[PDB]
Amino acid sequence: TPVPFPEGFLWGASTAAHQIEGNNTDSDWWVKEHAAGTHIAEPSLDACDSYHRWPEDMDLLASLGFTDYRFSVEWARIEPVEGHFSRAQLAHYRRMVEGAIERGLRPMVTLHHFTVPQWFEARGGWTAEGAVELFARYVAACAPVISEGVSHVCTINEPNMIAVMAGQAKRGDNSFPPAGLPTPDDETTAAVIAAHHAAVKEVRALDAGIQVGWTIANQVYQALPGAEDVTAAYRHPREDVFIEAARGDDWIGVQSYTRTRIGPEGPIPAADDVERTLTTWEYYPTAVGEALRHTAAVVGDVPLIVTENGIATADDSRRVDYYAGALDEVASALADGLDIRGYLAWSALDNYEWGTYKATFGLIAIDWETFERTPRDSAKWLGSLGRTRELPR
Amino acid sequence: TPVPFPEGFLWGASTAAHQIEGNNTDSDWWVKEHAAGTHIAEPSLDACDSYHRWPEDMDLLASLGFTDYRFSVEWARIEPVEGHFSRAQLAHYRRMVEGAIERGLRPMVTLHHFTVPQWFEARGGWTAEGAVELFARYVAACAPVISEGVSHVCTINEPNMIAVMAGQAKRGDNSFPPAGLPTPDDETTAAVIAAHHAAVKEVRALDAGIQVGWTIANQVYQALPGAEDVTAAYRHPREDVFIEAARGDDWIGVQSYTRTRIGPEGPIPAADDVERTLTTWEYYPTAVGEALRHTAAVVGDVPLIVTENGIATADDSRRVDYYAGALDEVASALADGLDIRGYLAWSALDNYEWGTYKATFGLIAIDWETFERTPRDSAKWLGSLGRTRELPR
Amino acid sequence: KTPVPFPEGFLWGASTAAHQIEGNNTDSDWWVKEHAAGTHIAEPSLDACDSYHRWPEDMDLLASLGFTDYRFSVEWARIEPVEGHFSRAQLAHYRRMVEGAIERGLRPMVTLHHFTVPQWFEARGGWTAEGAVELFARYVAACAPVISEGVSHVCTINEPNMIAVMAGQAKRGDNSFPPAGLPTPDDETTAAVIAAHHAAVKEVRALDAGIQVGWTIANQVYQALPGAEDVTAAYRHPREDVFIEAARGDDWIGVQSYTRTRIGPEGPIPAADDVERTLTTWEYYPTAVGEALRHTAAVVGDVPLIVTENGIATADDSRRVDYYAGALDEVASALADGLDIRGYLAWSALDNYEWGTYKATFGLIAIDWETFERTPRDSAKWLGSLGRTRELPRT
Amino acid sequence: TPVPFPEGFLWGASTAAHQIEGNNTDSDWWVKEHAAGTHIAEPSLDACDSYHRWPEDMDLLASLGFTDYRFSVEWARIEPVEGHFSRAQLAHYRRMVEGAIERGLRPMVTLHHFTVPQWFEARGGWTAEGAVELFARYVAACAPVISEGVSHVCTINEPNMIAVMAGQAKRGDNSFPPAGLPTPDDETTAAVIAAHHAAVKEVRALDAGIQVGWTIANQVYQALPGAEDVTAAYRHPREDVFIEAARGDDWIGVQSYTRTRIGPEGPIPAADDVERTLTTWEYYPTAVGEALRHTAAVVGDVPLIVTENGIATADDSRRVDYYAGALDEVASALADGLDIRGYLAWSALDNYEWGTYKATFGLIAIDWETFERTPRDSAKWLGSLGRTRELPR
Repeated sequence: TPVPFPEGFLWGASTAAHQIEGNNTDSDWWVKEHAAGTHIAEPSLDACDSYHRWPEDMDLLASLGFTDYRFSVEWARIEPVEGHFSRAQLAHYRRMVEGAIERGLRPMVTLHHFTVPQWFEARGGWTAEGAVELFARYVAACAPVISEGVSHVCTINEPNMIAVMAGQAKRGDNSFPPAGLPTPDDETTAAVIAAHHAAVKEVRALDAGIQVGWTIANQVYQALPGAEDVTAAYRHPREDVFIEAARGDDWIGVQSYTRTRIGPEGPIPAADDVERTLTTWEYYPTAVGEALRHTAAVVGDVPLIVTENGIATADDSRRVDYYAGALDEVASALADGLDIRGYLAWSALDNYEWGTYKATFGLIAIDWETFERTPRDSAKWLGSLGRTRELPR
Repeated sequence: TPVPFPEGFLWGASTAAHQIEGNNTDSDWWVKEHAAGTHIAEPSLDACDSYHRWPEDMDLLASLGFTDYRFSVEWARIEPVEGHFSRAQLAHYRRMVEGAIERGLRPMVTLHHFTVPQWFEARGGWTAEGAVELFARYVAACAPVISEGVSHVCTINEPNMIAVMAGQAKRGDNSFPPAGLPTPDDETTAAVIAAHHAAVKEVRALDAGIQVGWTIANQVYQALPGAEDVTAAYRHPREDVFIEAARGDDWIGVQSYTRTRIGPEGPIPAADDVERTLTTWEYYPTAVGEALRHTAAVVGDVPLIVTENGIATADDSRRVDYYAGALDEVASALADGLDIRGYLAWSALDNYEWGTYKATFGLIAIDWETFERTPRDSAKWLGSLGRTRELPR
Repeated sequence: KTPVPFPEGFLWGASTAAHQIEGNNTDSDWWVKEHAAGTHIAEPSLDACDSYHRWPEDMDLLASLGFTDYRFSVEWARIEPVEGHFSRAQLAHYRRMVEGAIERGLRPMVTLHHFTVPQWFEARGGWTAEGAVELFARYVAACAPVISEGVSHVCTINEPNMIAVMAGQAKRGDNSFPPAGLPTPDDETTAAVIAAHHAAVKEVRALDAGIQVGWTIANQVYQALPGAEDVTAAYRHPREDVFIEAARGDDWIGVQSYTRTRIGPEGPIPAADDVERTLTTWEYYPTAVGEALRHTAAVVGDVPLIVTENGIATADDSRRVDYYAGALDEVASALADGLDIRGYLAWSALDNYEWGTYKATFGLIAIDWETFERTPRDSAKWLGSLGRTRELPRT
Repeated sequence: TPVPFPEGFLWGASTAAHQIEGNNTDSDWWVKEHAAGTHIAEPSLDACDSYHRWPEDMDLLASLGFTDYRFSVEWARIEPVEGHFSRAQLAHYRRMVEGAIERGLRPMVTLHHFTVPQWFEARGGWTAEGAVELFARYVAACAPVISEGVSHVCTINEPNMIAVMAGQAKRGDNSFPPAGLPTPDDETTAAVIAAHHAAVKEVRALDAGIQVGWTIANQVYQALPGAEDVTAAYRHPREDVFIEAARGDDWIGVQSYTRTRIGPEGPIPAADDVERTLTTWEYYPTAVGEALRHTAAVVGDVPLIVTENGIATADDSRRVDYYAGALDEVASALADGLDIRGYLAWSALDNYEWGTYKATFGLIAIDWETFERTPRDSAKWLGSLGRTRELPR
């Protein structure tokens, strides 16, 4: 019962600058990774050295059959000191865009994927006076990167996760609960939404036909029989508000991995009678189905794109299983008339999982010493669908 | 008239790692003890070798009839070099906890007892940038030793004494005034309070029903006529600020030994003819009464536990006398309605009295050559009360 | 069981607030709200009791009845009617109140702020606006000529918990109110008023006049049903205890109690439909102030307690007498149990503007709104006589 | 009576930029003057418009007979945004120096007189990281102003008063004590001392033979019989520590107005009957005598200069009486053999007395609407002593 690709359907994989590039030394995370008494288990250092080796990254994706590549461009590099924009680094990321096209890949550009200039953190971050303007200026500075060749732009990746973390930080909490998300910070929530809209305007004003939106950390919260009031009140600040703020955008990004069931007390963890991943989440291939359908409901008309979807595992056979279940759900969604314009697996490479390298999400394996890529069986199969243009069940 | 133990009343004795374990060679005190021009009379060296012979200590306490044992776990061993946590040492302290439970002792764990890793000192200590974050990280790292079987946790022992000592260090005074305490350092005070809160957050984050607070060096300052105001002023930075900061904790530790009279001109030395202990302090069995009662007034409803209380003497009969007066005051407070939930004698063993072995506080005598334990009559009496569950008068 | 004598120097009197009695407080936020397009405020304040002119009569009557103390407030809206333009005229007016209280044998307790703010202070964004704390501290400093001499007790901010609770409603734009309990307090306003209070305490103590400073709490007497005490304490903490906690280094603290509210697992439980009520819709509960005093003492430590407000809205002064009889029994009980209580002040001396209505009559002294005639009720004459007796009766 | 001037003795008057220039709109004080809830009674606004009218100031000082003029150079103007030095404002202050020289006045230049750039305040002020370097760079930037024609430079005016006020600002105390000064902030103390030493280095590095030092707010603290120790303890953090730091300097400035008696309970207000000035201080002409002598004792052989000395009155008659007492003390100090190299009256002009224009200190009266100068009788007498060169008694 298999579903063809819609015309021009995005098909590829996704990375983030800090997680693959290496030597991202003017970021907030580079400081946090080496700061006194950091809980960050291991520092980022060289990651995959995609700063040098993105040509190979792209060659490999194109070779495999993928037609699209979602990558981030780093503010910390472009504005390493407040108000001193690097034309060098702008040209660097411009060549990434050109190089994608040159290699038969459509480049989707994320402008912000968590990390910030250290000076931006030191000011007071998203919450400080002027933060929206500073981000708006960064986005305008990226004009030469994105003015020609890019069809889709993400402004801010997972603003809901920024807000949740902004909550932890303001409370001095260092641990994230068994199930569910820390109570988001309302002031951060407002800030990123304003920054987002500011950015959308700056992108649209280039008059380049760019489709601009942002991406959601979809949690797939599930109400137990009589906990809908709780499930709803728990979900809105942590996801829906961010979907609501996107109702005017050209597209919206769906990012899905697992689920979390809510009962009368609140979110409930999985039991030991449920298989886990290397991130300790529940193995749940069909998460992207509910993430999509729920996103459509809130967002309305706006086209949907799965910008992240995958699994942390050492067993690639099990990864293939996850994607078969996920692509089955994407197929079912399209059939039921959801307007979904692409699919991008997380991740193209094994990468820095924000503190550890043991959680391997990659379609492509990385030797951390040599920086040699090695495509897994998963990558060859998903790649081939780029040519087959048909989702299995 | 004798007072029954409340249900679940703690009854046992107390030790600190540096004072009993021996070969704590990565602590700041080990370095101090052997540094050029050290004023420390005796080094700790092997102490009681409780690093090896904690099963012996515990077999004795249980056998005597005590149901509780407060001991400390040593940061200097757990993190002997910055950022390098020893799983071996974490397992060592876990087995201590498992060992107490096996032998029918409820373990109360101190996470910090004066000593620090030498690297933490060399860095600049408690007032250095990152100190709080370093401590909270240490505390988080102790998760596997305390997350099961431990009902009480002390974050920081006698922070007031750390702040007082930090004042001496800062001024470069190796002396000590004839009565009272040196002026506390304000910056250290802030630091250890911040560290405590941070640590309490981490221990509660384990979600293991752990009752956490810290312990106070109660000075029992007594205002003579004319000095009601001077005592309040003298006392506040030396004692009360630390009690105030505990007002949101699950319990608070009362630690009492002697008293200091205060006149209009400040603290008065104990009179020439008073009976003294081997620490040169005044003999005063009823100290703990005023300590409990003062702590209750300031802390409010937070449950009180006597975590240290005893006497340095070679005359065990006088120790029996000291404890007779102490337990009378404890019984008296319980009868007056104070919420006291434990009594822990200092010390289970004769131990390194921070520069000398001559000041013998032990319920159990230690041959420094052979490491033989010998329970004193005091221990036979006190321990039996764990069975009778009655405080005499 | 046995009557309890007043501690020496025990405050015995009644309380008012400037906006509720003075009339023509036309530069306050409340004057504007009372006359604003689409206002939900039932009736405006207008002339109220005209105590702006007739405070000499108010004070004469209180001294005549036997009371020894009078708590009134001093109005920021008048003192600073335009930002940074301090009225020496209005400072003199309020100084004449203080002096005049002493000349009539009353000890004046002064409230510096009682809910109402200058309109411009609302206009610039209120308590959570940048500079709000600095504005308040400057106003307190400007009141020095009022409280320099003759004043032993000063209240900085009346019921800061209520300001904080009401801030939540304005934020969320609810003109409504729950059947029981209070709206979730605004955290931002909470921190602002706490900061404002400490800065205010500093300014008053800086006068070096030996003034006893503090503030007053809207005590709610939240009683946990035998079910869940954890829900109660969690509910109570931001609505009450945090403000008491913040007063632990003050010279005194005011207890302001009227009724009780029961709490179950779900939340605050409204009083049953067959239980006795007052004109504010509250449950009749004479003994609230007993629990209010006790919970405050437990939290605030050794800070002295003053009941700065205690009363009932009713048209039946006989029932007012029964309320106070129950209340005075509890104050008596608390003193015998050894709580450090240094005063008792009833709400209110006069019938007054109950923040939107003149119907809810709390007064010991009745007011004719047209003539401004004062008529002491029997409650006033009874309570007043204890000022000479110096002794609390029992039930 | 009359005593001759030493050779090359400074004889003039003193001003500070914020106090006379007007429109000093990038200073901390300008923001403070108009901030919400500012306790500053009236704002500075135009002051004496000495920004435009310093030629007239200097013309009058000259024609009156004075031979020296101490004025300040303003950091807020010279670096109105961090890192952006105004050549225009540097050229402005160069012309003041050259203006003094044309008119036969020897300029003493004060590099800092309380006011800072607003950005320096927003940054965290004197205790913030990098404060010393920021100040040192400013002093270096002042080189073209002072590298020629200037014999005496003052780095920082009254650093004790800076430390004292930082004490207030740290605590949130808006009210001065009835007598004495509030507890100085020890971090500010250390920062200003360090910034001073850096500045001295920068100024001597010009190798233009500049005599460089700083000025002290002399309190003339006086021991009541038996309170000579409480006085000592009170005085050291408030004054002496700053004199102790100037022992390597080329000169030190004595700034004296009144005295404060200290008894066993600390400083006490002057009596209710004793004469006062318009600043509320006790009328005390001889203050400068004790300030000189105390300063000489603590500082050593460093030459002294009276950089400020005056009275706030509406009665110039009384100003004359004040200076007769003061100059008598100065001559008594000389004949006792103190190394005194100058006398500079405060102030040349009526000026902004840090929150009020009522407190008239000037030798020359100022109309605040027309900016008319009018030399008072005090000005004519004092000025004439620059010609005769006899210190009266």
